[PDB]
Amino acid sequence: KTRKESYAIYVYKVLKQVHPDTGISSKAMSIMNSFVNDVFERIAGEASRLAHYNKRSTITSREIQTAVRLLLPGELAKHAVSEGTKAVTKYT
Amino acid sequence: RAKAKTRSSRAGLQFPVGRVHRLLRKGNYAERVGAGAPVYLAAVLEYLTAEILELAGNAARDNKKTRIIPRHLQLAVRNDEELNKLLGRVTIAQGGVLPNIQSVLLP
Amino acid sequence: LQIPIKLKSVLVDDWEYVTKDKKICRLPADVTVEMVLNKYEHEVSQELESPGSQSQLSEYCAGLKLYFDKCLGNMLLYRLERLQYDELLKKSSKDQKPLVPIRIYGAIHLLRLISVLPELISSTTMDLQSCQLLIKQTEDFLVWLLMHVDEYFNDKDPNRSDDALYVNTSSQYEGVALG
Amino acid sequence: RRVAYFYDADVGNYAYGAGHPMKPHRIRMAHSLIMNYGLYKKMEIYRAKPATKQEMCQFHTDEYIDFLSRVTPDNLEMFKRESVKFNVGDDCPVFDGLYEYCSISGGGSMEGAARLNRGKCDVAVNYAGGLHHAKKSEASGFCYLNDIVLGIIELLRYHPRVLYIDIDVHHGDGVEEAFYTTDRVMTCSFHKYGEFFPGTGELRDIGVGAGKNYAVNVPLRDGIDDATYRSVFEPVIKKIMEWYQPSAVVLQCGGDSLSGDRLGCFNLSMEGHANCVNYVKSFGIPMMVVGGGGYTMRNVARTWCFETGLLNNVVLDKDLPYNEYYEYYGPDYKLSVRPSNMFNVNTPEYLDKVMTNIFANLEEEDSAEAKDTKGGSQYARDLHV
Amino acid sequence: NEEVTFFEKAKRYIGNKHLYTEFLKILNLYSQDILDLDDLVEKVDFYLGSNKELFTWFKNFVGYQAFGPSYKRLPKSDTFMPCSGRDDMCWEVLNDEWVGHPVWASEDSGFIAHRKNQYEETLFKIEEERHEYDFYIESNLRTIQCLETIVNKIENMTENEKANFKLPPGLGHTSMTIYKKVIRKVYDKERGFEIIDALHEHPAVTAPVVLKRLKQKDEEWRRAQREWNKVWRELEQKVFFKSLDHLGLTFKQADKKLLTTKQLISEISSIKVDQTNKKIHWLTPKPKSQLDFDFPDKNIFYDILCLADTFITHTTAYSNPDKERLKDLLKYFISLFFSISFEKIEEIFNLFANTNIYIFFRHWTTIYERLLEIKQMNERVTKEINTRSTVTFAKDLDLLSSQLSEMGLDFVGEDAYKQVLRLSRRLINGDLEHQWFEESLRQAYNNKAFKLYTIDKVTQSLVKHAHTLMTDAKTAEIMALFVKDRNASTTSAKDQIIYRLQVRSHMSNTENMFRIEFDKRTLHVSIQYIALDDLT
Amino acid sequence: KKRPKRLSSQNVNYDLKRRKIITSEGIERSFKNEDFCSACNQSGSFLCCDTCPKSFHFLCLDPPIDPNNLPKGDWHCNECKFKIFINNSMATLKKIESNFIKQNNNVKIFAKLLFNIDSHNPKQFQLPNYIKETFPAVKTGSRGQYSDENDTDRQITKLDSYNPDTHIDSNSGKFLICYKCNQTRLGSWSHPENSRLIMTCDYCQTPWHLDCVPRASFKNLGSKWKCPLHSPTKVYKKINYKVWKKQRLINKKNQLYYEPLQKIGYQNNGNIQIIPDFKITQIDENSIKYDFFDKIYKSKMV
Amino acid sequence: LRDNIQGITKPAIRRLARRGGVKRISGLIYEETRGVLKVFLENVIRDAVTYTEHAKRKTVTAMDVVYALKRQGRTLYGF
Repeated sequence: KTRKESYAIYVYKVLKQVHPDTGISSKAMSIMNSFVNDVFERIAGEASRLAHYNKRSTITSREIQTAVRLLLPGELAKHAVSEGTKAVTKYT
Repeated sequence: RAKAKTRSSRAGLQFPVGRVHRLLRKGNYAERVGAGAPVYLAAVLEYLTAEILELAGNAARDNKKTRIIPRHLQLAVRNDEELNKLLGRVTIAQGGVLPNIQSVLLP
Repeated sequence: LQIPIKLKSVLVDDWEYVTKDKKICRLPADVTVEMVLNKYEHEVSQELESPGSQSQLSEYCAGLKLYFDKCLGNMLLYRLERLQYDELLKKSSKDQKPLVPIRIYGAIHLLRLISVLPELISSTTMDLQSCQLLIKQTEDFLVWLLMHVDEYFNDKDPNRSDDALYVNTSSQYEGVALG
Repeated sequence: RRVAYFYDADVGNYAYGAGHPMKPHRIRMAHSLIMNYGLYKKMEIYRAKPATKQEMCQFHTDEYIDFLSRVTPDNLEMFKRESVKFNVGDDCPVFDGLYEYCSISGGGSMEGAARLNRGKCDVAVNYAGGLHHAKKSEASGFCYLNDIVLGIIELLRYHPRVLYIDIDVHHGDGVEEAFYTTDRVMTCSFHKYGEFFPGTGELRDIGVGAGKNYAVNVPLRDGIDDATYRSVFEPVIKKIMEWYQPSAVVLQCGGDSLSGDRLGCFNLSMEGHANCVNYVKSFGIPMMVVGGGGYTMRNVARTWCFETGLLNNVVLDKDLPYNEYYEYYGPDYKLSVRPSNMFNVNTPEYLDKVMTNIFANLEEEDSAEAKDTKGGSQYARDLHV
Repeated sequence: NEEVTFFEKAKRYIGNKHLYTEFLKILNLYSQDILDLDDLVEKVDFYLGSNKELFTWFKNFVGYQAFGPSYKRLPKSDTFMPCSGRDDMCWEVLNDEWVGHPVWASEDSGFIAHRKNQYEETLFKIEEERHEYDFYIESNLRTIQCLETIVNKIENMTENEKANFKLPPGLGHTSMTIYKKVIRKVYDKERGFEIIDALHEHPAVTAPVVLKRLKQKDEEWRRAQREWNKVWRELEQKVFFKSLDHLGLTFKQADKKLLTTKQLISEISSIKVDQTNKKIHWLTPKPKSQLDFDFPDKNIFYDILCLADTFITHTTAYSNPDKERLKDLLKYFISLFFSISFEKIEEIFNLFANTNIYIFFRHWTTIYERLLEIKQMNERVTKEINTRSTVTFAKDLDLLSSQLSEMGLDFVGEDAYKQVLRLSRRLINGDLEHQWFEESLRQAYNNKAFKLYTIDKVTQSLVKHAHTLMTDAKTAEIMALFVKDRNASTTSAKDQIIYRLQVRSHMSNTENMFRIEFDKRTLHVSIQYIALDDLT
Repeated sequence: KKRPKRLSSQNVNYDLKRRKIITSEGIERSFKNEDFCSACNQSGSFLCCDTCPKSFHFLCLDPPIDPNNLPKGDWHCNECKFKIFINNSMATLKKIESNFIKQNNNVKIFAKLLFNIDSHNPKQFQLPNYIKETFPAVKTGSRGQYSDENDTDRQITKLDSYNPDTHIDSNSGKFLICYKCNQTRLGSWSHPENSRLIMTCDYCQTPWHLDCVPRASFKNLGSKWKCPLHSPTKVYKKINYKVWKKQRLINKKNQLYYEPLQKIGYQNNGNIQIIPDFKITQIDENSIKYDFFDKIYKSKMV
Repeated sequence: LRDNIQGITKPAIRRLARRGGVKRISGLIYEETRGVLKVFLENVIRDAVTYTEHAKRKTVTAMDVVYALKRQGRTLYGF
């Protein structure tokens, strides 16, 4: 009935970009949606407390970069922020 | 106006910048939200999604499965050391645990 | 350091020649450290005061020569670029003559040397008061290089004339270099 | 006309590498399709000469030959410096017999060039060579020694002008790069411009200096049939034979251009490959023919047998004679295979543009080596089993 | 004559803003006096090459009325690379200055090998297996004859020369690598050097045992090569023609996605907007359009129906009267569209309609042109199936006895068209397997007829495009309107406009209207995707 | 056919493998029953050290030694040999380079800048952070080359299938129109030979056909293809010469600068921008008409 | 400065275990304790470095350490 926000088509086109011949079942796709929502909530909370620490009312890409360096350990964060870097390099 | 073009295509991204911006604004995380923050968040989420789905496909390739099932996602999450460290307090439904046997148990 | 935008463009073009176009500068370089250090020796004495910074500029040039002699194989000289450093010793090991890079290397290597000095001064206990005039002298070098961009640094190509201080690298030197 | 074949007994007794695409099996079994049919009535067989160190060295450097004449797989560790700078690393595997195979191939090439130079034989065909992807000091495109350029400088003693036609194998460039500033040598290649391992060149390469407008290059796309190959081969060859006053042809047959190969997809059958030499044999200019590659030895042996039958100005029958390698080919047992189902991508508007701008831009050690031992003992007459 | 209107004319011609900035940059680059005549003419030929009137208008002011990215020059310092045996004219014709590299054209991108699927992969694997085994056995027999040559010459007369027969390496031949190679092949990693050293320094003693360790190995290799060739030929009997197919193997997945209506409407709209532009203010768009279809013969209008009924009697999804009503309506379009009353089944008139009948007619001409292509090579195939037969040298181990297509699937003894139609009908009835049909079609032909690999699929779509042709209200209504207006004689610009305005105002604007112009002159049919001059 | 064990050569060797049974029985009687380079960022011939796990290439060494003869002692590192040679040595209990300054003759501007290069590892030129961030268009590559017009792991088309793609736009669906020819020429499914290949641009999305410009390959797997409608990297003139090697893109603190000059008779060696040394002024269309009027007035003297 | 993992004293580890109620201490306990202390310290120091580099600061305050401990769920009072 009412419209519901979901990450269906975006995760599916990412999957088709990285694996053109591999699908996903409903349960695993719900797991991936909840994973995306939980990582979104964690990064948003980390950026919110970072902005509240510095008396900053503005959350920019630097807050997201700091949150990804904080929560995600190892080199897995680094490539991620590198992706974010070229994202900014494609946006500007 | 002009031709409507999404911010994901301008930034070379598949995840929605506008939806992430909407959830950031309505999620009361901050009073003001920058323009590059949804782009950076969408890029990070897209990279994590692509890495996890690629690991799941690699774990399901030798299992003769062309579809991602929760067991494949659990295997991909717990097999990677950094994914295990990041998702340390994360429970995956219908995934079980890794099939590892200790050396003392084997005769 | 206040590197000029034209000089930054020259350095980025040098990187793109070394990496993408994959070419190697001439071993018998037309320009070297003599026509800049001797230019400083006979040039700054005609518009500035005779005492003061003349002797300090001369000892700065001597220190630059001594640094360039022992820094060529350490802080400079890309992976492709080091190949010409090898056989120069092989000629030197049979001709009974020591090799120096003072007379044989161009001003682009001086640019490289004055661009890698900020990332090594912080390693040791660098005295700021004794070196403030050294950053002043380097910024004098940048503004002087900003003055002279036409008769010293050429933008030509070796495809039609061999006077561009940069020649191409064949697959022989690619094979013996990028191994 | 008079034609001659050059063949050595131990010319297919090598091993290029285990599982590597290009093989030395192609040549020797091709000779098994020569005597078994009965083609030896016009075959002047000359054995390949075991060339020495400095005899062939007029093109490649001294250190290159000194490397390949003193390298074995047993002592590859102490020669690892020259293995990575001579392009004999992972691109070209190291096997025993490199120097001897290169020497006999160069001797056969020099013998064919000298026999063309005297004029005793009208056509000098030789499939023992065919290695031309290499350069002056490197070994690229799975080829170690350039076996055409020494033929060029051998016919340059008598013939002032030569015509080099390169049928597509692996986008050859050694003959083009060896003579670019000289108007005495004319080079051309019908090929595929793609992401190949040795692939260099461009359509805009027309020549510089005195060799300007004499180094043309005709690029094609991935997949061309026989009719379009004829339509692109006829006008440029007719124009260059009109405007050069030719004297010799050093055309090289394409081994990797047949239907079915490990790398490269080109749709030429026996008729399409045969028309390239038919058009240049209609002129009557004397010619020396260089062999080719071929990732499948059966198809390249079949087209080499068809080519050898065609140089006798006869049409060989559509059946293969029995031999010791009779079971190599397909179940059809026909010389003329069917073309593969490659989509015709070459639109003739681009071909017409290429014709148009091509018309626009075009308007020591007993040298001259013709000494080798006589053959005749390499009898390929077995019995049916 | 003036030049002030050329700039706004070019601005209207280019259209895009950023391309206009790029053209402005190029023209300024010319204006600042460094660009020669060749650069400006070769850039105008790409910027303004679509029109020649404005080009020649530009040429009256200024104009005429080396190497590519590779092959870069090397200096004259590394040429002194001392090559022994260089003649007087060797330096004249050979230059080391201009060299080319594959990495120069690749521009730091690596090298990618064009590999095929697993069929060609295993074909190349067994091909190199054949190469290695054949090279091994031929080197073995060459060493048999070589070692048998050098025993009778020293075994015949005396024995003092047997003990002292010191020889240079080469064994008295021009060969210099083969015998040590096969000693390394047939012996251990460390043994072969001292076996070949003994051989070299002391023959006529180790020669009989090195022949003994090479004769029975040769005969075992020959027997295993014979059985390997047997299983190899059994492999080629299936994989010889499968390796020659690269688009027919993917034609099963392709025909499921390029047979939809969206691809066809995009296809026709491509030439529709190709005809739409560059035809305003200087020309009148003709009512006749491109993408015409030619019908040379009329026997192809019936034989496909011999499959079609064979489909719907085989299909159990449809009900009882659905088959007969489908046959009735299809005979109706046979009767009125082609103006043919009745013919034996073989074993300017314009119409306005919509998308579903359009794509049905598109697959109709697709199957028609497939069969036209089939009958185009029918004469040459019926010529050289007769020359195609087993040879007299293949009766040793009963070759061509793998039961692939010998059950009557071959084209021998009958016409190729009738036999392939019977084979497709056997596919329809389920008596014949799909892969057996694929192997039979790739064996009986020269792999040129790749379109017929999914024929049952497309005729399924055909009956679907008939089953929905008389299902919904709108298409049935326009079909009844066309039948009521069909008198087999229609005059242009007399009563077609009334029918056009009657059928345009009934459907909505979402479904576009297309038209078919058919005339009896060589059965010419033209299809136009008309979108304008219909609502006015 | 499905059993390759007995059907192959199982008694002697294998399909291609060499079983031990040739070495076991050989009828012999003549024996009468008894790492990674951090300063290279590449892969190749590595050489390690006995004191540190780091490794360097054989070519990047400060003593040029040929690779066919390795140095003895497993090549103790530069750091260890120079800490046992000059750094940790006699006259302890003080900073080592303090006495360096008293050992210098006629040099005073380099107080401690000559002792560090004496006892540091070999290192190729790596770009400084401020220089590489000075030009945002200049970025590092896979192993660290220059990458501007070029172009995850962290430890195909043969028939008419791709030509239907890249014709309908993914965003709007409007047909991209070629420049030199006014027809996009998608072709027919009934006749595949009417289908024509079209290209796209990675910079301004300019459509281009394969027939208008000579192309045969796809430059999309390591190098971005540039359409022949932009400003070239370098020009070539023939009448010692000037090639106009662009001017590069400066972006830090908007250092490109934006001010209108008179824009005519200025001679700024190119370096223009369009709005409806290192000095760039804006260009509008009016100055374009002005300086073309000047150019065709001065070109035709008669 | 380059080798300072020996700065953690072995009787200091003994005192830390005595605060934890440990009666008997083996000789291999000290090295593992130094290793786990080193990895925990470098994790918290990396988090504090990221916290103080988001704020364009070159000195790490106590609030950065408190927030870094709160990020890992080990919040410490008093600062």
